[PDB]
Amino acid sequence: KKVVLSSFSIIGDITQNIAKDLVTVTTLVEAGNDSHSYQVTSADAIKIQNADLILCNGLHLEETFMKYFTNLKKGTKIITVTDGINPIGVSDSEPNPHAWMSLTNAMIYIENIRKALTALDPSNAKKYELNAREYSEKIRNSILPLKTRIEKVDPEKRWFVTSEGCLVYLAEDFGFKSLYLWPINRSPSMMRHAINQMRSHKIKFIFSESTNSDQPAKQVAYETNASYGGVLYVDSLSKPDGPAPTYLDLLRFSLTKIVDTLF
Ligand SMILES: [Mn+2]
Repeated sequence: KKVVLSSFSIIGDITQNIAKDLVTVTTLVEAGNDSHSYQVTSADAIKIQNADLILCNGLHLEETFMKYFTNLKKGTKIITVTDGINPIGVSDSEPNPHAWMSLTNAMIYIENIRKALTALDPSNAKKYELNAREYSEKIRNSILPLKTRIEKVDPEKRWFVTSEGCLVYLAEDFGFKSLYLWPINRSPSMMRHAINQMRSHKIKFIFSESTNSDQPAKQVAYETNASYGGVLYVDSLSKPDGPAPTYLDLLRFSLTKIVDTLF
């Protein structure tokens, strides 16, 4: 039985829905850790040796631990599952890694993982084909109604404001503008800028996220006369009893919370 190692929980969950136990799906940065601050362990090196295929986000998400993907099993490839996604920069600059926060991009992650699994395990092509389409429609069925309601927002309430720049791909996909305090899980000028921008556009809400502090968002809410919108799930699946234990649940939770704020 082949073993497919995903770099973090969001990719591991997508892969599990495409492979459904045809392969063993493992995860390096488990739910609760972010990629942004992950220490590769000895036991992790075992997961890395056992991998027949390694699925990374790319867009520099794994930059600090790419050096551990070395001395690999012969024949083991590293596949970047964001292939085909036009990068959004962090400033000409380093890419923003959060491409999975997008309904369009969900379909591209699924397609790239379907393609990689099928090249790895061609005798199950028909099953990965079927599973990928079923899962793409599951995502569409849950998420498209959220998109539909949020597209009703008045064109000057079209702002997603967060702490980390975790929604830039969502903004691009749905036609909104972004504002945030720092691109990747911090600087005084970016905070000053967000405060100014919120005041000039009369922005009503700012969120924080499940792996970072709520204090800068609450502070900005105060200074701008906006409201703190609460916590979004964007960088990691929640624990099993939390609200975002799967990638579908994560998109559904965070987009629900955004749309519920904008109306
Ligand atoms: Mn992040």
